[PDB]
Amino acid sequence: MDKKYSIGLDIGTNSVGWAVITDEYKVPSKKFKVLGNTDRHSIKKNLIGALLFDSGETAEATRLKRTARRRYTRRKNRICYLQEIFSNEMAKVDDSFFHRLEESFLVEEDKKHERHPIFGNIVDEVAYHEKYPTIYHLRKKLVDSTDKADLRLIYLALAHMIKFRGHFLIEGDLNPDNSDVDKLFIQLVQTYNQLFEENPINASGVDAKAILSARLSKSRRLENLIAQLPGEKKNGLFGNLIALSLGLTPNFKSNFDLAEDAKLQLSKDTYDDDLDNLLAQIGDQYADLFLAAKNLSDAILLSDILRVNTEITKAPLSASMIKRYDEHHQDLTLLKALVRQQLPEKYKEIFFDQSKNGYAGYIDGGASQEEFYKFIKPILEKMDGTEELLVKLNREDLLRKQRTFDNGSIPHQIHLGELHAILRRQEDFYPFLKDNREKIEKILTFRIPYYVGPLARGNSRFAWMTRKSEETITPWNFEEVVDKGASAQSFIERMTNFDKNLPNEKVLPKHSLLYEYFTVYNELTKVKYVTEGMRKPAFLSGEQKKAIVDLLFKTNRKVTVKQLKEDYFKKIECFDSVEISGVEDRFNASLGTYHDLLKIIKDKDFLDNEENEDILEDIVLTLTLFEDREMIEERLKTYAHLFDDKVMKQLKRRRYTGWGRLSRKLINGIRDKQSGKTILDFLKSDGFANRNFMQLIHDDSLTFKEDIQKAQVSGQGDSLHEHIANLAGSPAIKKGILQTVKVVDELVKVMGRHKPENIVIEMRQITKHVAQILDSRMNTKYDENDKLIREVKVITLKSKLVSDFRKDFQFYKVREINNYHHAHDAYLNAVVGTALIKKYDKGRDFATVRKVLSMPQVNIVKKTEVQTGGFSKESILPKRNSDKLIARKKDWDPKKYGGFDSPTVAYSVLVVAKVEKGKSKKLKSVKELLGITIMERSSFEKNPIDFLEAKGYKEVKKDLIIKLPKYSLFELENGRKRMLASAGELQKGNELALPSKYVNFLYLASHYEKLKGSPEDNEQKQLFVEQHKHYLDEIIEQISEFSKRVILADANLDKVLSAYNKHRDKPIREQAENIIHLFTLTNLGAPAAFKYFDTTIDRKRYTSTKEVLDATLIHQSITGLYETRIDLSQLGGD
DNA sequence: CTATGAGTGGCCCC
DNA sequence: GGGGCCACTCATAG
RNA sequence: CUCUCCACAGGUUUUAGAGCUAGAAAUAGCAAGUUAAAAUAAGGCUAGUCCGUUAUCAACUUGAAAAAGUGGCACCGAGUCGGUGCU
Repeated sequence: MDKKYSIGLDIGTNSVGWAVITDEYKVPSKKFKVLGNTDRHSIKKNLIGALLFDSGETAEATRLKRTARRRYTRRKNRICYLQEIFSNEMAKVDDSFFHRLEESFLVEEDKKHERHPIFGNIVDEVAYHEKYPTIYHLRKKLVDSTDKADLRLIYLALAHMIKFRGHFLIEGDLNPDNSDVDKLFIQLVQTYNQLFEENPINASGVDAKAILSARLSKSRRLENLIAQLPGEKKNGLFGNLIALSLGLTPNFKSNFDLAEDAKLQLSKDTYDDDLDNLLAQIGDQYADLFLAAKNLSDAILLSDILRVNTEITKAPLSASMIKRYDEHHQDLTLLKALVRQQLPEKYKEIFFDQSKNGYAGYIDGGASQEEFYKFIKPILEKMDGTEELLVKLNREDLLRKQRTFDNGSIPHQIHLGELHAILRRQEDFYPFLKDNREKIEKILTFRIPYYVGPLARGNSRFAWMTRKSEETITPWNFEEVVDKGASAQSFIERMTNFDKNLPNEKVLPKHSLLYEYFTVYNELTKVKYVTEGMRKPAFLSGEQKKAIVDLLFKTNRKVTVKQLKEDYFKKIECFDSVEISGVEDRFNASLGTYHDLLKIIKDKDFLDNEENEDILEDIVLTLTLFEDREMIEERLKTYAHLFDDKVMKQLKRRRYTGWGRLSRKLINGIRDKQSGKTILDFLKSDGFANRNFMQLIHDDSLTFKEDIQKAQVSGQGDSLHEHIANLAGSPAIKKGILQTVKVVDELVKVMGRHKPENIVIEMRQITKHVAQILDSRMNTKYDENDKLIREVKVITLKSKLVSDFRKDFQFYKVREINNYHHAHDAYLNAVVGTALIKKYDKGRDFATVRKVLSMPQVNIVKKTEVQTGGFSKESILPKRNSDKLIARKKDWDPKKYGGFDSPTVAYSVLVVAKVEKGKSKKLKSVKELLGITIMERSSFEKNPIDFLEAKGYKEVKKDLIIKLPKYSLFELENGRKRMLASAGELQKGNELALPSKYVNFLYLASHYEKLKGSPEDNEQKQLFVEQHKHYLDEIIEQISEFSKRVILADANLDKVLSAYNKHRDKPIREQAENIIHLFTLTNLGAPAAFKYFDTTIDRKRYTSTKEVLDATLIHQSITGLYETRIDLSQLGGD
């Protein structure tokens, strides 16, 4: 008989539960054949289990690393270009100079030339370092001196500028006009006034440059600037913005009434993510305010760095850094004198001990500036004459280096100016500098446009550039080889996000005019008004909505309910008293783009004319797509006949960011067949119905739902490769879905290839997508009428049903005991789903469920994965006399140069061969696990025998090489199991099966004061907990027995037992909350540390893999029902 | 008598 | 989080 | 929610920046310290101002791979599954 059955599933991010049940909710048990060379021919297993795997990773880290690699390659290429230019003239001076520069890294033994790179003789090196203690002294010398200079020094300065050319955020020629502190402060005030028109700040008469750039501490400058603004507080939003500009860490919680703390700091690398999180909670209308704050911060940092402005010169940065060097020298001398005079004992700890956070650790060690200031602050306060030193420490200017993290704000125009000054002064003596000045300036300033991408000949999957010819792309002929227009067109066709509602179309910009109209009309659709004499609230009519928009939304950036009441209902419709529902204080929608374009173009008729909609949409799209001003001008050049020069100039400067959620074809592209109206047309006026956006797409009376269903293409989703990205979700859930489909395939295989009646899936639109994926792969029958035959029905259930089922019928869930709960959730999902389907014998069902939940044999499978990723840790360690350091190059011996350490093992291979041991070089047969690291994987797979022979293994048996990826399972005596974490470490592999009564007791005792139910039920549960306190002893006894049997952690187990007796009088709730922590000792996976009351139990690591070389290797399928057991003790025998 | 492997504790991770 | 590595002490064993 | 591009500032590593005096040496005292070069996943051939950390992967047979194929059923029970019966 064909047993009708269903497959229940519980898809997660790290686990994929699965279970097979019959019509009676019983999980069948079948006897499975076991292959391999062991005596166990057959094993009986229950058809229930769970699959565990590592979480999926997103491509963010790989993308960052790839971008970094490209940056490094292109910087190397710039230096190569400069050396190519200088190559001809350098040979006449010192031909080996470029070789000596390249070989500076090597030790004296590996150097082919003289060890001094610049001049090659020690006298000239000493003279150079005495005359130019830093590179900035040389830079100032070249900028200022008219005398003929040495060509090597010119190359050094030019290469130092080109290699560290600074940021590109400031756009266009010039710089001092954009760098005004006053200008950006005025812009910030204007932005704040625009966002907070009700509370304008009068910034007139405020000398922002004098206050913000003065030599005071950050808090003092903040307070001084606030004091000049009447009515303002240092705790206000503007005060917090100024503090953020000055480099402090203000809290925005009070200014936005947020639940959690909102602290931002521009110096932190995570500023972008925190700002995105803050904007997602406060709204994206404040992005311009934070951009203005960042710009003001950059201006402040530049004014702090380029202190020297009075003296007439053309290299301000060089003079500023020389000034910092002089200040550091003076303060160091003063500090040495004072410390020697007053604290002779601490002189060594400050100036000699590199392990401390003193000056010695600040310079020769790894101490940063913050740690150095922390270490030096208390010492100065204990000494006399340190007033000025304390002031500088409060200013963060004491003993300050030149190459610090502050230099991230210096524009590339300053470096370009210094480069131009050098090239102008020194070209009189060296003709090739004069002939190549433009080339060097281009090499410094040329930046590959972000819309051209990698410059590949097709052999890169990331490239979209189109080539006019086949010449090599250099900074000087980029424009002649690359077609910038075609590249931009390809970049638009590739980048733009596809709409989710209509997959083929492209979403509109978030600031698009049509999008703003759509939002305004959607919000106005559900507005109700109540006037005197009206029995029920009424919706706004189409003419009413149009009048409201024209009178308020086209005149005010933000419109509130009170404004509507006093401006439209009263002034226009003569309603003295009106009540409005659906909007509390203000409308979220706003015609911000409309107001900006009215400010720029200054033609309201042009904006309100529907004939001009396409032009405005294209202008907004062009502004949102691109950032380079050349493209912005080029694309807008088609509209030059419609606007004057000033309007076009103002349009060129306006920029937009972000994309919306809906496409133009969805809103105003598709039309209802019966009426011809779009979604926007119905939003403007729908008569008495007044349907909103969601209603329009779901109303069966309109063709919108049919068109959405037709345009959207039901695809394979996951389980078809290169088509998974078509689905929408995190990569981890995609991995879970793929594993789920594989599990379903193997389960159908096991049960005699009869497809299940039902497939209950549990994890919303992603669940539905999974549903049609499994439906498509399940049903393969087409009738003559083309209707699908529903042999398999996929049902999706909410987790709340299962939660109520657990809490109501005492099938309590405790996560910490073991990983059995995944399979149990899957089984309960299946039971509930089948019950509801049968709707559309309580005692027997309850007994069956309780019996199934108490089964100790559950097929937990840990998915074996061949590790990939970084070769080793990214820290470069100092040289050591150790053989575990990895060379960074082929010819860089780690004993001399240091290098990477801690490589990651891809997989281990069992090696049966003979190795020479001892000084006698005697051949001895050995059998061990050898770890094949990720770096060596390709070489191993290319020729395993040669790779093993290179490691000293001789007489290698090729047939006995066994591939053992991570989490390979070995079975040892008394059922003890260990999973291979790496070639030199193991993991726990056994699962504790507590009886259900202990699980219920622990669940009730842990939530003793947190039960959610009727008071009588809570009293009953408390009484039950108090009655069965002796279960604590039984739980401890079972933990001890299981540990002694399979864990073998005698020391830690004794510690736990001793601590248990110590706190036996503790409250029962605390005892349960602490015992639940004890199961970290027995949980599957890597050992972990845990706290039992006040006692911390350190983790027990299994650092020996010799014990598994004589155990039973188990190859488990994805479900674990099919397995092949290999007894390694029979391999390698004599 | 000294060279070799075996476990335990602690530090470390752009 | 969890695997790698080093220093110290212990067992081994020619 | 996901994917992609262009740049910046650091940081680490080795070398260069002549250490002096008293002392046979161990060592003690003193002087100095702020910068630069090179590398930043080993490398690869398709030789590009390209690619190299995402995704996928139990065992056996066919293959280069994609990919395909390989493992009887019913009942009574449960400490990681056991027993009984038919084929």
